[PDB]
Amino acid sequence: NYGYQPLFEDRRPRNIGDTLTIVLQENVSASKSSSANASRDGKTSFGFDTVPRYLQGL
Amino acid sequence: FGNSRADMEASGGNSFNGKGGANASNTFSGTLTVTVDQVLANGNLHVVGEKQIAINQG
Repeated sequence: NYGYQPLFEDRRPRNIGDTLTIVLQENVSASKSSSANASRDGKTSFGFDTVPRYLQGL
Repeated sequence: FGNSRADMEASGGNSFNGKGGANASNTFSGTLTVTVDQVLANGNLHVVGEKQIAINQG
């Protein structure tokens, strides 16, 4: 005797020793990315090509 | 600032790239007739079977 068995219920595992089908379908995907930047450019100039007389000493 | 007392220039770099992976697969296709050698307490059947084929040189 295997005990009471439901008639219309779907066949499910209920006790120790019962079998069950596992459909292994795994799809995992993780990603991450980052960046940082900094820039600085500086140019400066001053030139006196021709200096008038009253400015010579300066 | 004379005599290049404050003139300076530096550079630096650091790089790293690691990666890895693995994969496995297996396929099997055929048909084999086995025999029941045990009936369990819930009615499930233990089955064992063997097919031996010799073709020419093995």
